[PDB]
This record gives sequence, C-alpha cells and structure tokens, in this order.
Amino acid sequence: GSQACAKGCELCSEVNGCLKCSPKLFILLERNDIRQVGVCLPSCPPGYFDARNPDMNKCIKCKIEHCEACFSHNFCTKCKEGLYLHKGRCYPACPEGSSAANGTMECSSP
Amino acid sequence: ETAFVEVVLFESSPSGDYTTHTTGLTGRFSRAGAMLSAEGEIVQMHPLGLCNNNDEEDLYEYGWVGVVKLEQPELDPKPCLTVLGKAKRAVQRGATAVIFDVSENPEAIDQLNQGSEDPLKRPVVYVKGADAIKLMNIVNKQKVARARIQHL
Repeated sequence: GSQACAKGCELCSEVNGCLKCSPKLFILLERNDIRQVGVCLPSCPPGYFDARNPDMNKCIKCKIEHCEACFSHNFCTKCKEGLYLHKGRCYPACPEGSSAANGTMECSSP
Repeated sequence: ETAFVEVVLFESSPSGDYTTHTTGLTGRFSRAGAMLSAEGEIVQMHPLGLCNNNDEEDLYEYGWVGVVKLEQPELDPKPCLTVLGKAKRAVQRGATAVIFDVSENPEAIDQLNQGSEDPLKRPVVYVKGADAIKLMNIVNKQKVARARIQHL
C-alpha cells in the first residue's frame, strides 16, 4: 500500500479499496477471495444495474436469473431472449395462471 | 471480556488430509452480542456491503464470520447504518460472529458496548492495534481463512 487511491476515487483505503467515488461515477463492491473492495466505474458491468441514488451511485448485482436488465435486485424489466417476464421474474414458459402468449412478451393476465 | 481469535489457513493434500496453520490474536467481546464461542469461514465486509439492497448482493452458506474494517468517522459522514445496525444485519445474513476493526474508529467501541437494546444471539468482537493489523494482513494476503473465537 505505497500509493494513492484510484482514478475516479476520492476516498481510499488499503483494506476496503475505494470508499467514495467522483459524483458522476459508480461504486461497485468487488468480492475477491475474502476481500470486498470498492472500485470506481463509469458504467455498470453486465449482471449489475444502474441504481441511481441522490447520495451515492451504486452498481448493484441483479439476483434474477436469465435477466439482462433488472429494475431492482429482485424485480426485472426485460428478460433474455426468448423468455417470458412474469411478476418481475424470468421463465422459459409463462407461469401457471393466466398468460400473455403474444401477448408480445410479458405475462398478462395475472 | 477477552476474546481469543484464531485464524486458520488450511491446505489439502492429494491423499485427502488437511494441513493447517493457525495464528492467534486477541480482542474483546462487545455487549452488542452474546459472549459465546464461534467458528466460521472469514468474510470481509465493505462498509457499504451491509447497506440497503447491497445486502442481497451474494448468498453465503450459514455460519460465516464477518470481518469489518471501520474507517475514520469523517470518511463516513453519512453512514447507511449504525455499527450495531451493521452487526445486526450481518447476523441476519447468516453470520455466526462479527469482528470489527476499530483502530481508525475507537469511538465505535462505545457504540458497541452502550446499546439500549437486546444483545445479539451471536458474538460481536472488536480488535485494534497489532491484532487488528495482523487480522487485516491475513485477510488481505490469504484467499480463504477460518476463524475461531474463544472464551467467556
């Protein structure tokens, strides 16, 4: 730990990595081994989404499976081709209950 | 209220036997949690790592030992959670124990030991000085480590 912090990082730690990013940038928590370190990014990597906060910009891991872009960690906005989107989640087949079926791609009725 | 912390590094041989290497360091049990023994896989948590929505970042197998290096209070003017809040969150997320590094934030000790509420069912331990530096050195260098918290 012989050098200053990272490019877009204004508050740094040896252990914790980056603590605070430049206002435009996003902080992302990277788990490498035991360590969890802050890292400053211009954009969120795939798997993560753009959690737009008034206090800190975060890249948050999406937890929904077969999802390419999610509104939150458990709600999904768009599902990978060619899966159907029921209540925030992705399915290879519309769940049991009513269903879209063109119905362009989102499962309604309930 | 002394807590003995053993950090265990382990390696597997082809045969199937485990070789271990252990180092000791000391801390104190805090009133935030029970004064019980605990053992578990070490997981370092970033300050922001126990915050809202980030919590559900990843899932760990139940029974991990959270390790948190606290920053100087000016570097964290807007904490998402109190230290107690962080401990509680960690335990809710399957921590068998929580260890705080309070060298840069000694004041946190007072926040841990002086709480109006029910102490957690799991141990909350803090470390400082050479012990904290030792623990952090292990955390930084090693890929995997098991922690054993002993006494009282």
